[PDB]
Amino acid sequence: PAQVTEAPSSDKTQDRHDFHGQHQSGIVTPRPAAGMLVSFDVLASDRDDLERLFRTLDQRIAFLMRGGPVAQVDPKLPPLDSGILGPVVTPDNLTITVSVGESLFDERFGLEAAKPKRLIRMVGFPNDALEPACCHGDLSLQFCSNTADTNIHALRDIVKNLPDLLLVRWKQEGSVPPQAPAKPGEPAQSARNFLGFRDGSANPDSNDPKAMQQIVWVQPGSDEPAWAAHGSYQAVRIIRNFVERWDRTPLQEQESIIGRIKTSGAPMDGQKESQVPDYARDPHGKVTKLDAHIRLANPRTAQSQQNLILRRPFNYSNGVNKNGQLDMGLLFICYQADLEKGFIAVQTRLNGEPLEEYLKPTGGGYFFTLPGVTGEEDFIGRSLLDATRP
Ligand code: HEM
Repeated sequence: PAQVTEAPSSDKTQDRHDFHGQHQSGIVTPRPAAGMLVSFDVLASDRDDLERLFRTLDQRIAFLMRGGPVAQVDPKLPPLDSGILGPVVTPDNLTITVSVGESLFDERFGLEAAKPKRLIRMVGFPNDALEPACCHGDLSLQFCSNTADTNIHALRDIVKNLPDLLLVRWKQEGSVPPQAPAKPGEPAQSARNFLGFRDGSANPDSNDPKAMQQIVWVQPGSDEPAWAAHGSYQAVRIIRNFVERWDRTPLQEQESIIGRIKTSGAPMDGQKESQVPDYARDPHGKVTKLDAHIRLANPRTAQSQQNLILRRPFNYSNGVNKNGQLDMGLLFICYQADLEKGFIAVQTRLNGEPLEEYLKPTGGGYFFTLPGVTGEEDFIGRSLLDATRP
C-alpha cells in the first residue's frame, strides 16, 4: 500500500493543447477542471519594455503548455524552475490566455489609437459591491489545467521571469466538478456550479465555426481595429453566492428563479438539458417566469441573437466571512466579439433579477484577449505592437 505522503496517481499529466493558432487557446478549448484568473499591472516604462514583456510571456507560455525537462544551472544561481511539478514539467492540459485591459491603452505605450472600440473600464452594476483592490488591471492571464498545482506552478514561472515588469493586482482560482464517463448513446452534461445547477447548457455550439465567428471572435471585416482580428472581449466577475440562504430556499423557488429544472437541467417546457424553451407560446410567463435568469439573459428573439455569449466559468471557494457564512460562488468568465453587445447588454437585462437575492459581484474586470500566435515568427501581442508603430 502507498505511504501517506505518496503523490496521487494521474493518467492525464500529458494532456496538451497547441499554443500556436489563429486564436488563443482557453476559450473554445474544452474547459478543464482547474481554473485561475490573475490580473496584473504593467510596470513597463516604454514600448521596448512592453515588447520585452510580450515576447517573454510568449516564450514562457509556450514552454509551460508544452512541458519538458528544465535545464540545470550553476548552484550559486537560483533554480530556473520552482520545481512544483518536478524536474520535468508536465503540460497537464494547461492553457494560458493573455488579455489586455483598457488601462494599457493610455499615454504610456502609444496604443491609445488602436483600442478595441468596446474595451472600457468596468462600471459597477446596481447589485454590485465592488472592491477596488479586486478590480481592473493592465493585463490578465487565464490559467486552466487539470490541477490547481499545475496552474500555480505556471503562475510562479510568470512572476519569476517577469519580476520588474508585472505586479500582481488581484487573483481568483476556482474549479468545476468532474463527472463519471457518459454511457454510450447518452449526451454529456455541462458542469454544475455551487448553486447545484448545470452551468453552460445554452452555450452556443463551440464546434460551429460560423457561430464562433459570429459571437466570440472579432472578424477582420468588422469595425474593430485591424490588428484585433481573431481576438475576443473577456469579461470577468467574481460573484459571491449566499449558499446557506440558497440551500434553505425551496426547490420550486430555485427552479422558477433560474428557469431550469435542477436535476436534469431541462427547460421548464422540456425534458433534457439540450432543449431550449419556447417563450413565444408563453408570453405571460406561466411556464418560464418573465424574471427567470435564462429568460432575462436570453429572450430568444431575433433582436437578441446579437447578445449571445460564450460562458466559461469556474466555481470559487475562499475563506469564511466573519458573520459565519462561507465565501464561495462563481468565477464568471465569458467571451464575446462585442463587449457592449455581449456581457454588458446581458447584465443590463439581468439587473434586478430575483437571482440577485443570492448574488454579490465583488470584483473582476474587462479585458480584450489578444489574437492567436500564428507561427514561430509571431508572438503574444506582436500584432498590437506593429499596428501602433510610428
Ligand atoms: C453575472 C453575469 C451572468 C451572465 C451575463 C449570465 C448569462 C447567462 C446566459 C446568456 C445564459 C443562457 C440562457 C439562454 O441562452 O437561454 C445563462 C444561463 C444560466 N446561468 Fe447565467 N449569467 C450570469 C451569472 C450567473 C450566475 C452567478 C449563476 C449561478 C450562480 C448563473 C447560473 C446560470 C444557469 C444555471 C443557467 C442555465 C444553464 C445554462 O444555460 O447555462 N448565471 N446565463
